[PDB]
Amino acid sequence: KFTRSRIPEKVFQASPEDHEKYGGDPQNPHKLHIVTRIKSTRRRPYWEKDIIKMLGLEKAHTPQVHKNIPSVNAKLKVVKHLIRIKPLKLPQGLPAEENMSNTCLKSTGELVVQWHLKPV
Amino acid sequence: SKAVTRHRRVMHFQRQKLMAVTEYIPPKPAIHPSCLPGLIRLLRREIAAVFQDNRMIAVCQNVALSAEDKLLMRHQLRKHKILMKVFPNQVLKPFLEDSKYQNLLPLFVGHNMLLVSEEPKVKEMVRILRTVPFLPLLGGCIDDTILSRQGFINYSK
Amino acid sequence: RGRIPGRQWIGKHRRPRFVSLRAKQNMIRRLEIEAENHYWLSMPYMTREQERGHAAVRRREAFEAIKAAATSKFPPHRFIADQLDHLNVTKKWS
Amino acid sequence: TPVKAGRLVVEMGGRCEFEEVQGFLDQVAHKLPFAAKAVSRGTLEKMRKDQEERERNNQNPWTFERIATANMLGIRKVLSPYDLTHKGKYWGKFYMPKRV
Amino acid sequence: GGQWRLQQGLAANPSGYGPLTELPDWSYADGRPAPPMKGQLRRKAERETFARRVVLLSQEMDAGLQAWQLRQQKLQEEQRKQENALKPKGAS
RNA sequence: ACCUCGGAGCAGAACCCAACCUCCGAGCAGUACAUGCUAAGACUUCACCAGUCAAAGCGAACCUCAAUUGAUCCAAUAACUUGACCAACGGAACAAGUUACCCUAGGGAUAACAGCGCAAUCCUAUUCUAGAGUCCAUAUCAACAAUAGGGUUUACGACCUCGAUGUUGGAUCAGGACAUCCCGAUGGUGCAGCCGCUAUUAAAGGUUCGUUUGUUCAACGAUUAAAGUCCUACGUGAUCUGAGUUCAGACCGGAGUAAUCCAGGUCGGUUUCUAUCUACUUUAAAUUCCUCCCUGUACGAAAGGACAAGAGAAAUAAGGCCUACUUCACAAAGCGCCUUCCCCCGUAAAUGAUAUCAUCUCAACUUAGAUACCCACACCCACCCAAGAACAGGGUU
RNA sequence: UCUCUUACUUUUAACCAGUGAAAUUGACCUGCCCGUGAAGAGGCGGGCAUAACACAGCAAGACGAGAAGACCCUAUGGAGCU
RNA sequence: CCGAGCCUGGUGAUAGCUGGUUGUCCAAGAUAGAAUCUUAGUUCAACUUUAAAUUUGCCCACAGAACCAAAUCCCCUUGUAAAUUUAACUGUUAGUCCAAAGAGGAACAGCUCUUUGGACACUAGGAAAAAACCUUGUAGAGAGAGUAAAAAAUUUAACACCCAUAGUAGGCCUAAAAGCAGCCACCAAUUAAGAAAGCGUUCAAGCUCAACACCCACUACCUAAAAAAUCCCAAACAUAUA
RNA sequence: ACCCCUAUACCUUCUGCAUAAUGAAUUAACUAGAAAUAACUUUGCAAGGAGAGCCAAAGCUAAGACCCCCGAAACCAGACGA
Ligand SMILES: C[NH+](C)c1cc(NC(=O)CNC(C)(C)C)c(O)c2c1C[C@H]1C[C@H]3[C@H]([NH+](C)C)C(O)=C(C(N)=O)C(=O)[C@@]3(O)C(O)=C1C2=O
Ligand SMILES: [Mg+2]
Ligand SMILES: [Mg+2]
Ligand SMILES: [Mg+2]
Ligand SMILES: [Mg+2]
Ligand SMILES: [Mg+2]
Ligand SMILES: [Mg+2]
Ligand SMILES: [Mg+2]
Ligand SMILES: [Mg+2]
Ligand SMILES: [Mg+2]
Ligand SMILES: [Mg+2]
Ligand SMILES: [Mg+2]
Ligand SMILES: [Mg+2]
Ligand SMILES: [Mg+2]
Ligand SMILES: [Mg+2]
Ligand SMILES: [Mg+2]
Ligand SMILES: [Mg+2]
Ligand SMILES: [Mg+2]
Ligand SMILES: [Mg+2]
Ligand SMILES: [Mg+2]
Ligand SMILES: [Mg+2]
Ligand SMILES: [Mg+2]
Ligand SMILES: [Mg+2]
Ligand SMILES: [Mg+2]
Ligand SMILES: [Mg+2]
Ligand SMILES: [Mg+2]
Ligand SMILES: [Mg+2]
Ligand SMILES: [Mg+2]
Ligand SMILES: [Mg+2]
Ligand SMILES: [Mg+2]
Ligand SMILES: [Mg+2]
Ligand SMILES: [Mg+2]
Ligand SMILES: [Mg+2]
Ligand SMILES: [Mg+2]
Ligand SMILES: [Mg+2]
Ligand SMILES: [Mg+2]
Ligand SMILES: [Mg+2]
Ligand SMILES: [Mg+2]
Ligand SMILES: [Mg+2]
Ligand SMILES: [Mg+2]
Ligand SMILES: [Mg+2]
Ligand SMILES: [Mg+2]
Ligand SMILES: [Mg+2]
Ligand SMILES: [Mg+2]
Ligand SMILES: [Mg+2]
Ligand SMILES: [Mg+2]
Ligand SMILES: [Mg+2]
Ligand SMILES: [Mg+2]
Ligand SMILES: [Mg+2]
Ligand SMILES: [Mg+2]
Ligand SMILES: [Mg+2]
Ligand SMILES: [Mg+2]
Ligand SMILES: [Mg+2]
Repeated sequence: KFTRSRIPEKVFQASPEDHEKYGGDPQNPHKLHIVTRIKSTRRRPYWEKDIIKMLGLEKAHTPQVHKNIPSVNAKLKVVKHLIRIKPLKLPQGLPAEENMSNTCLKSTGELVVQWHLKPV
Repeated sequence: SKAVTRHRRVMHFQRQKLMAVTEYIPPKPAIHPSCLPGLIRLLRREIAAVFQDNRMIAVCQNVALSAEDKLLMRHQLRKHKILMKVFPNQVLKPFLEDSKYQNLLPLFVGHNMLLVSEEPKVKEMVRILRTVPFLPLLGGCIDDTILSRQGFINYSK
Repeated sequence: RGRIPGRQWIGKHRRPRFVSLRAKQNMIRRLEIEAENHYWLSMPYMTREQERGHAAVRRREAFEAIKAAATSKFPPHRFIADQLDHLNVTKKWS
Repeated sequence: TPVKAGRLVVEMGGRCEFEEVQGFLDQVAHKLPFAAKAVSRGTLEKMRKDQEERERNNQNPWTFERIATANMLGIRKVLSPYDLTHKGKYWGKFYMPKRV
Repeated sequence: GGQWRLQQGLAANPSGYGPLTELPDWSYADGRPAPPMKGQLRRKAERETFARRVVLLSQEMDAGLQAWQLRQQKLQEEQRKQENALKPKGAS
């Protein structure tokens, strides 16, 4: 019979070769996740539809920021087949109140605080 | 249908795609390693015996000779006391090559036969040979001198 | 000449389907995406004990706002200007 | 009598070798209702270490076991719970020896 | 050419976040800037909303971490305050 | 056969969970006589009804069991209480058969025909080599078993159709497959010859007439070169038949109290359609037997007894035509006469490499290995015609 | 009757003139093969075919027309009979 | 149109059954079950709709749930925004395929019966047409763009050469069992041959295989079908940088 | 205008209809949702409301807003018919 899936804990135990392939640093983890929906909830269980609504990923290809906390990661682990998780990177730091109107997320996953629309 | 059928059941297409994607891929060598790069001691004692004893050694090509004929020829040479030693070439040739009567080397190809004896009773050997025309008396070497067939005949009369 | 018995893709005897290359390249692509998801969910910033209560005020206050709306339902005000304005459906020039 | 894949049906021994027994044992195996092969101790060990060598030598990043146990792409929606332990080598009563 | 554009960081759709979609379409011929376009106004509002969520989740987590710290130091304070109030006598 | 209640599995771990699913039981018994009274909080058989547990308190003392059951009204009784195998067990207070003499409303939600799915049954092929075949698995036949197909039967299912998809045989006209009955070509033989058996290839052509049965089939008579197996809505009833079968009448035996019935027999019993659309309505290469000769030759101990090559003589089919017969009579016909022309592939050999022999070769290679019809075209009013439904066509010197 | 059917006459028929119905009809610009599909296709897929339009003939199909199946099942629908 | 005439009336008989049911536009919305002369219906529940009131509802973590597998229950965080209750009702209560766990049947069915979950009775793209498989869902205009699913691959069977005398017709056993019907032993001579592995003899006799020699060297790919009925079925193509 | 590309009439019925399931030639006219108990909304007045009767521990008075059409075989009464 078709049920929910308990994913073994080993899958989320990462290897050093995994680190060099996807450069991320085990010490100093990244804080915020850019999650985008890249597959449908049709032809899928109702509980996976409920999690996509809870995570706010009802529209496909629209990026959402979430916390890299153990509770959110548990939900993203029931919908990991219908999404893409990238780390949110911050080159020039966190936006300020004088800078909140000139931000852009970019496909690299990098919230830049100064968008100018001018060649470098 | 039930999970266990008498026939191979048709899978779901996603399971088919899963099987195709998870097929086994063998390791491929880069430069193809195909393209990349006993009784002989006893027999050595016996050849050392036929060469460090009997003074007369005679090589004859081992012609087919049906059993009765092989046996009869042997009893006659036994009378004049001559031994019919049939020893393999793959042990015999390199021994000749390093034990110095190496001029018998281009002679021991094909089927061969050693007629040896301390007594050089070559005349009786000859009488026999000529009774059987299809036998050569290839050659040999008496008193450590390499001789041809005609030399054997000369040192016979 | 070749008819599949019954309906083609259901039943005991189906029309056989085979996997092309692009079908496999599509499945392989979705597999690499899911593996990168497995890694970025392998380094939790916080621990459960460290996040035990860090959002309680925001969540409680949001539910208090929802209660505020669902409690503040009531019929709208009525106006004598709205009632007396209907008299203008007979406003002639002269 | 129910027989599963990997069970010895008959065993023979004595002052004989595998060729001698292998002739009529392959005959009987062929007439058996499932797939069956005449095997020796050495050939059984060689088959098992060949399967282990193939599993270790596989150059495909994607295995049935990995995808199934991780529910990669939501594939448990087309799989069976017994496939988590069968690992794609068994499909009903049929064993597939070429799967790793 | 979506994968190539992603490899250069320039979105995947050329109608996404670049100058070709975000610069003004026109201006008055004398040179006055045109009023802002409606889609660009909606995009800037949504980008503000995203950035404001980035600041909040960071500062909610960055506040929860220090709260956990300031709780464990109090627990270790009430574990290190172990002075025996009266003095041992008896078989000593 | 079952219909209510309980335990176990299916239903492995909170609950729940179906089948004319697999098993086992119940329709009580025993004790007590506070088996009194009362009252928080709960459970609950997926609703309701009904069912279950219970602290504290008053009063005393100092229930086992799994199911072991039955509502309302009404009846009985002074009262407390007590009444259904109401077992179709949520129970109508009390009502059976039969209908082909039948009727109505519906149903392809559901059977009979046909189609479709399926292949248990049925049929075929291969693999395996026990066994039979004097000996010898493999000339021939073949067990236990395995692998595949086929879709002719009997079934199973209930998916189209019950505001109709008419039926068994037969007639007529047949289209197709080949798993070949005959005619062709070939390989094996437990092939001397004549006959056979068996396998490969072949679907151009052909595949009889009768007695009985309604009959498919079957038996029998006489033939034949042979008297194929199937599919086609068990091909084909707006082409036919109606013996059977399938309404109303009747008889025999049987069943039933009878009405009436029998998956038994028997006699009788209305077969409509003026064609709108689709499609179709003249596409010249024939097969087979027999006789003589080869020849009493080959072959064979004999008895028996060929194949080629050659000549004729028919039969059928296709096309045509009246000279004479015959039906007849300016003509149409057959019972009469005339004509009728290619191959066909399974294999068997030579040379010769891979693999310096050999080897027919998914090696390069060599050999066995159509013509004829038709064909010009505003003389046309009209007349004639061997031309013709009309129209067209031929002739009119 | 049939082997085995042929000939002629009359009716019908066809053409001309007069008169002039009926069932039927969602709309049709209404082809063949294989496949598909509510499981048997003019209309769907792949192929093929294909200027237009009368008259005569035919009955393979339009699950052809007719008759809200006579058979079977159902209905807390009828009726006759015992 | 007599299994019971016809006409009028009661009569607008009754019909859990078929058929029918008339302007525009938006929105929410798919069915666990129990009773029932009931299963072609109804009533209650559930689900669905509207309006009100209030506070939590879903997802979830340690701890926790019995003796004789996948999972669930419970559940704070957290991510979210729903839930319960009150009032008022209708309609649905004749279900199909796919994946999975089972059951019945033939480990038959487009078969039947449950359960968990899809999808369909809603849109669009794909899988030839196409319900139920895959991609994808919230609607308009555009002669812009990036994508999603998405196109079947396979072709098989050559295998040596050369040689062979003999203790004995080992014994027993037998009519005879001579390497070879069966039994016991399995030595032994030659450079090198089993008291013989297969074949063949009534038994004999025979010819192969294992052994000599010989020599380049055992060359050694370890695999395997075919059938039906109107007419095969896209046309084609091995070689220009994913 | 055609040619090119795309596109399986409608209604009913159903698990599911291009269906070869139902109905329909077409035009014009005719031809099918009736009301209570409550609830809700909006006025009036308010411990009372209503033009006797009745309700009332915020009610009472008034209004608005919701419940189809055709069809049997039958049964009975009285006449009319040999
Ligand atoms: C055609 N015939 C053989 C027939 C057959 C059946 N049915 C069967 O026998 C069963 N057939 C099945 C099983 C359904 C395939 C039949 O059922 C009938 C009939 C005949 C009819 C005659 C009817 C007729 N009317 C309607 C024109 C008539 O004039 C009379 C009459 N007596 O006046 C009838 O009897 C008649 O109505 C009638 O009863 C018939 C059938 O019942
Ligand atoms: Mg089909
Ligand atoms: Mg087998
Ligand atoms: Mg309850
Ligand atoms: Mg107590
Ligand atoms: Mg009952
Ligand atoms: Mg009951
Ligand atoms: Mg009768
Ligand atoms: Mg049906
Ligand atoms: Mg049938
Ligand atoms: Mg035998
Ligand atoms: Mg069946
Ligand atoms: Mg059914
Ligand atoms: Mg019918
Ligand atoms: Mg009809
Ligand atoms: Mg054939
Ligand atoms: Mg028929
Ligand atoms: Mg017909
Ligand atoms: Mg007729
Ligand atoms: Mg009748
Ligand atoms: Mg009569
Ligand atoms: Mg037509
Ligand atoms: Mg002749
Ligand atoms: Mg040669
Ligand atoms: Mg006229
Ligand atoms: Mg009609
Ligand atoms: Mg369709
Ligand atoms: Mg068709
Ligand atoms: Mg049609
Ligand atoms: Mg016509
Ligand atoms: Mg009809
Ligand atoms: Mg009817
Ligand atoms: Mg009727
Ligand atoms: Mg009823
Ligand atoms: Mg009744
Ligand atoms: Mg009645
Ligand atoms: Mg009358
Ligand atoms: Mg009525
Ligand atoms: Mg909606
Ligand atoms: Mg009852
Ligand atoms: Mg009932
Ligand atoms: Mg009913
Ligand atoms: Mg959208
Ligand atoms: Mg309508
Ligand atoms: Mg139906
Ligand atoms: Mg149909
Ligand atoms: Mg229709
Ligand atoms: Mg239909
Ligand atoms: Mg009909
Ligand atoms: Mg109907
Ligand atoms: Mg009108
Ligand atoms: Mg009555
Ligand atoms: Mg009278």
